Amino acid sequence: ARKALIEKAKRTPKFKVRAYTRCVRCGRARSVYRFFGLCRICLRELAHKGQLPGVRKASW
Amino acid sequence: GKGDRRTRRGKIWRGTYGKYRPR
Amino acid sequence: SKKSKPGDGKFGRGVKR
Amino acid sequence: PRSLKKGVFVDDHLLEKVLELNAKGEKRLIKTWSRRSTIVPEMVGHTIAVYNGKQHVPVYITENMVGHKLGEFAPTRTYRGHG
Amino acid sequence: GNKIHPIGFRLGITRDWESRWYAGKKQYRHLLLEDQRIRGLLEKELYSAGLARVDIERAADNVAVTVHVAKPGVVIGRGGERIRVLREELAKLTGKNVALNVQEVQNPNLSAPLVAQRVAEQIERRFAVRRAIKQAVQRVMESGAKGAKVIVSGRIGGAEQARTEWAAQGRVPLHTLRANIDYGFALARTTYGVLGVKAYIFLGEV
RNA sequence: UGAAACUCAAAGGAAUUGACGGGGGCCCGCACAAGCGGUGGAGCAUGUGGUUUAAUUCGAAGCAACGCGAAGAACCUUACCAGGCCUUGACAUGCUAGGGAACCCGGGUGAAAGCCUGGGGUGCCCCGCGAGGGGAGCCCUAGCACAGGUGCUGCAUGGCCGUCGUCAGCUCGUGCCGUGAGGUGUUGGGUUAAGUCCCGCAACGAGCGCAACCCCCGCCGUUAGUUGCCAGCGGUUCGGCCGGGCACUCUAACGGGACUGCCCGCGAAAGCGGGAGGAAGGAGGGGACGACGUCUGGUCAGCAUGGCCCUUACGGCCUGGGCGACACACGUGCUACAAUGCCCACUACAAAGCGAUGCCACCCGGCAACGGGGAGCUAAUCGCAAAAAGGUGGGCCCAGUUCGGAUUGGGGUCUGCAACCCGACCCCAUGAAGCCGGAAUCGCUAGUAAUCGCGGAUCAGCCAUGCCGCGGUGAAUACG
Ligand SMILES: [Mg+2]
Ligand SMILES: [Mg+2]
Ligand SMILES: [Mg+2]
Ligand SMILES: [Mg+2]
Ligand SMILES: [Mg+2]
Ligand SMILES: [Mg+2]
Ligand SMILES: [Mg+2]
Ligand SMILES: [Mg+2]
Ligand SMILES: [Mg+2]
Ligand SMILES: [Mg+2]
Ligand SMILES: [Mg+2]
Ligand SMILES: [Mg+2]
Ligand SMILES: [Mg+2]
Ligand SMILES: [Mg+2]
Ligand SMILES: [Mg+2]
Ligand SMILES: [Mg+2]
Ligand SMILES: [Mg+2]
Ligand SMILES: [Mg+2]
Ligand SMILES: [Mg+2]
Ligand SMILES: [Mg+2]
Ligand SMILES: [Mg+2]
Ligand SMILES: [Mg+2]
Ligand SMILES: [Mg+2]
Ligand SMILES: [Mg+2]
Ligand SMILES: [Mg+2]
Ligand SMILES: [Mg+2]
Ligand SMILES: [Mg+2]
Ligand SMILES: [Mg+2]
Ligand SMILES: [Mg+2]
Ligand SMILES: [Mg+2]
Ligand SMILES: [Mg+2]
Ligand SMILES: [Mg+2]
Ligand SMILES: [Mg+2]
Ligand SMILES: [Mg+2]
Ligand SMILES: [Mg+2]
Ligand SMILES: [Mg+2]
Ligand SMILES: [Mg+2]
Ligand SMILES: [Mg+2]
Ligand SMILES: [Mg+2]
Ligand SMILES: [Mg+2]
Ligand SMILES: [Mg+2]
Ligand SMILES: [Mg+2]
Ligand SMILES: [Mg+2]
Ligand SMILES: [Mg+2]
Ligand SMILES: [Mg+2]
Ligand SMILES: [Mg+2]
Ligand SMILES: [Mg+2]
Ligand SMILES: [Mg+2]
Ligand SMILES: [Mg+2]
Ligand SMILES: [Mg+2]
Ligand SMILES: [Mg+2]
Ligand SMILES: [Zn+2]
Repeated sequence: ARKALIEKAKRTPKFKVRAYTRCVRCGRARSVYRFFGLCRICLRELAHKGQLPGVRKASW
Repeated sequence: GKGDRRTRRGKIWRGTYGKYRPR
Repeated sequence: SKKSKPGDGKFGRGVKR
Repeated sequence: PRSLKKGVFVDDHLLEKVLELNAKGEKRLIKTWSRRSTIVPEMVGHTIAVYNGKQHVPVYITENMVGHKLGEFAPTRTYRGHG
Repeated sequence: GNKIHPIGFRLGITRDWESRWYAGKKQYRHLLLEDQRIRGLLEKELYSAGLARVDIERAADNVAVTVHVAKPGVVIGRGGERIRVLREELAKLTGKNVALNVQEVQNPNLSAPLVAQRVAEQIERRFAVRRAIKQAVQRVMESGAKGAKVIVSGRIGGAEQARTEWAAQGRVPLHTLRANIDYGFALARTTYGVLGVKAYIFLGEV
């Protein structure tokens, strides 16, 4: 139960309550940020890569 | 005490309003 | 004899579905 | 509980299955999957087979089962205690 | 497993992003997809050129992708015609006016992402892993670098027991932020699983 | 004096590197000691073991699993169960044959999915006063190549993480010692937070670590002066509101500043004790940063991936159920047992963030949740927003209470297709246990512990008492 659910998230559904975020990179259904469209893992992968505009390891 | 929805203290805790903590 | 844990009594296979 | 400003909820597809019976002289044993439907005063005297996730439990309705959903009368877990 | 990404660690210091733009909350993400999808195509199609860094600039309703290829002869093709069929292929994904430069490579033996791919292919082509690492690190230091470290991990030689192999020369101070460490990763598929190849080039400090 | 049967692949010597000692010496860490708050008892929230179940999907396992993956399970999620359904398939590439489409609005059945359906009408280059027939975005019917699998193996793997441990350590090159494993350097005296640094030396250097460069905070400067500020005059419906101004406060970018630099005292030196200047003193406080390695540590369920396995089904769609079960046991928490408190009215003082089917000023209906109207803000401007502990005033009078707020009855509100299983909130009623917790056991050395409130991610709503942050008030103690 993976690819069929990557597709089924994109579909527009019988009711709008059935709409959930999925990671656009890996397809994770959990811990997804709406700002990026990324899960917390992918987020951290592309971040350290520099491929994430103006994102930067905070520290204070 | 904060478990008491029926007072101003309980409402601040659950962060709501009503008769007992109006806004 | 099918999917995932717990086992259904055949090597590798489990009870689900 | 549902806003009484909004409509007392029945799935519509189950309520029509009823009114027809009322009309052409009820009653067949009516089965459904709408646990979420409210017991409506039309329904009294019928028996409704409500799915519990596994089977359709026969439920005979009476004047005093009216406030409730049909799911209140077909429980979903079988227990019978430890021991 | 412990150590932090050497590049992620120096953004704002020794290293620049690979996408430069601002976008409001209402569509930062949409851009981000295009970007990832962009490099998807190019790292897919232009692997054979030896790709090293896709720099994606944005202003508004247009884009400027800059590809950093080792042999730009493969990028531009027979008379501005390859680079064209792709600058056209990019519009079919971008939609916007996809402006595509090709930038020369300084010294390929000083591109950590390149070294990695050269080693990964050698281990993909059944060469001695330990040897290939000592050779790669030689070629870097000769190209006038101040240090180099290459790390192979996986079923080396097909050994059932997975192993870590590495080799390091010069100096590599991953705790020093003024150090300029080009880092790169390559993946190497084989008949018996996958191996990761990490290449560290120390280019001097600031 | 002194065998044999039988049996084993070793039995042994010295020495090396480790690990270990209820061996030694020298050190360090909230390690104990010194203290302050708590856990273990109660009721409840959540995680787990166990049991139960059609299913209660699967993983994490002493420290380093147990409010952990889960930074949002009513449907969705969902990976599980029951049932009803599809079979080149929800999705990718490519090949055929037919319709010849494309796409957008319906209808019958059915819980839906699905099955059966009813319409209209497409370029594209074309021989076109012609009947027209080809070809082509892309749909559909059959038919192949193929897709699909959160099925197994973390003991085949990559990646990333935990952890010993921010501990002071791990090594290399050449030389020298040894038949050799190895040793030397890295040991030794002194010093440091530190293999920090000094002196000594068959060693002399070098690398990974420590420190340093990065970030927040503390003093000062430059640059700026609106949406922020208001020192001193002018108006003023008495609000920096208007004239005006950028001094100040702030905001946010670039610099300065602390160096054991100076004085004394010890000393071979490194440093160490003390003093002065100074906002800050011995690394000023806090963060980011994690050595060679260990644990066949974790994760095939984020992803990647070798191999094994499924093929009208271990795939895919649906409705419903379950993940929320409950004789029980454990963990992490929330709220308390009261007077240094509880309650009502009035009145002060933050910081960091969020916000154009969003934040919602303000007006009205409502005891209220909320509802209707309704300005402003793409936001240093408008809004969330009242901060709460505090301060002032009154009330309670030591009672299972005006302490505590579980449990149950009734009546509503909102989100949402829908709140039976299984949501939050509001009001009337109810008003349990609990009188400070057995053996045991946890945290913290200063703006800390304790106490007080506020924000955000996720998110329709929410079971958040969780988590990541923010500032208010602000101790006790350290002999050793
Ligand atoms: Mg949802
Ligand atoms: Mg999500
Ligand atoms: Mg089981
Ligand atoms: Mg094979
Ligand atoms: Mg011996
Ligand atoms: Mg103690
Ligand atoms: Mg407890
Ligand atoms: Mg308890
Ligand atoms: Mg269990
Ligand atoms: Mg479990
Ligand atoms: Mg598993
Ligand atoms: Mg939750
Ligand atoms: Mg479900
Ligand atoms: Mg392992
Ligand atoms: Mg691993
Ligand atoms: Mg396991
Ligand atoms: Mg050691
Ligand atoms: Mg040597
Ligand atoms: Mg010799
Ligand atoms: Mg040696
Ligand atoms: Mg020495
Ligand atoms: Mg040592
Ligand atoms: Mg040593
Ligand atoms: Mg040694
Ligand atoms: Mg020695
Ligand atoms: Mg230290
Ligand atoms: Mg000025
Ligand atoms: Mg450091
Ligand atoms: Mg294991
Ligand atoms: Mg996998
Ligand atoms: Mg696999
Ligand atoms: Mg399925
Ligand atoms: Mg379902
Ligand atoms: Mg759970
Ligand atoms: Mg207990
Ligand atoms: Mg809790
Ligand atoms: Mg709020
Ligand atoms: Mg009582
Ligand atoms: Mg009693
Ligand atoms: Mg009472
Ligand atoms: Mg009370
Ligand atoms: Mg009720
Ligand atoms: Mg519910
Ligand atoms: Mg008492
Ligand atoms: Mg106590
Ligand atoms: Mg206790
Ligand atoms: Mg300490
Ligand atoms: Mg309190
Ligand atoms: Mg909160
Ligand atoms: Mg929320
Ligand atoms: Mg609940
Ligand atoms: Zn992801």
